[PDB]
Amino acid sequence: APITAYSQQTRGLLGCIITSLTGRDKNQVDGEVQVLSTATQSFLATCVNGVCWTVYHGAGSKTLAGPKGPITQMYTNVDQDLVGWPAPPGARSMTPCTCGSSDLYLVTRHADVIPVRRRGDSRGSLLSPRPVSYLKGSSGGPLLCPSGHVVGIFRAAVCTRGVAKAVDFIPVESMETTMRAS
Amino acid sequence: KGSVVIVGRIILS
Ligand SMILES: C=C[C@@H]1C[C@]1(NC(=O)[C@@H]1C[C@@H](Oc2cc(-c3csc(NC(=O)C(C)C)n3)nc3cc(OC)ccc23)CN1C(=O)[C@@H](NC(=O)OC1CCCC1)C(C)(C)C)C(=O)O
Ligand code: NA
Repeated sequence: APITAYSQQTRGLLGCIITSLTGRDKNQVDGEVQVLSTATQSFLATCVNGVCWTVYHGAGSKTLAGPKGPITQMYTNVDQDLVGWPAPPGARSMTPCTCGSSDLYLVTRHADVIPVRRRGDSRGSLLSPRPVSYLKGSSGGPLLCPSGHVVGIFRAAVCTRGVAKAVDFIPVESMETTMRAS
Repeated sequence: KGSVVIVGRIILS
């Protein structure tokens, strides 16, 4: 894989409960991908054209804790499992992929970069099988073309007896379809 | 009622 990644934590379990309740986060923001938490689960958000995109089944209808207080969702599509908030200052906006390269790369919450073979518009095969538990918490994470552009975000895993052989994702196209119906 | 919180980030190269 050409692409690499590392993570940096910003908050602990306590300051997260606090920030959750005040909706106000002073921490400086960086990175293409944000690691997000509610009370009951963790997941990922990918910034693309100034919107922080993630899944509904992680974020629900919630606000994002921000510097000027809670940020209201700018896009909400329950049935796509997609939501987006305006990207906080300093998040690194990613660029959409359109060249349609066949081999993709999933970035997990562990900052691992996993080879995927595109099988269709919103489906991708894992060249190498992984535990479901290993992917759990990476919904919202980006699938990248080899150039580092974003093709989609991770939505669900195709799996059997706790082993995942494929990923279902929201193609960067659907993020247009929600924006138009705004 | 609780807002979602950024607890970390991932840097890409
Ligand atoms: C293991 C990792 C995987 C990435 C991951 N995702 C997840 O955990 C996702 C979330 C949920 O899937 C969906 C939820 C909602 C959804 C909408 S609203 C809602 N919840 C609520 O309203 C509650 C508040 C009540 N859920 N909408 C979807 C829409 C889809 O459209 C094509 C596909 C999957 C969806 C189950 N799942 C799966 O990955 C599950 N797989 C699964 O459902 O099979 C998928 C369906 C499409 C391809 C194969 C699994 C691994 C638990 C058996 C994660 O980390 O969260
Ligand atoms: Na890494």
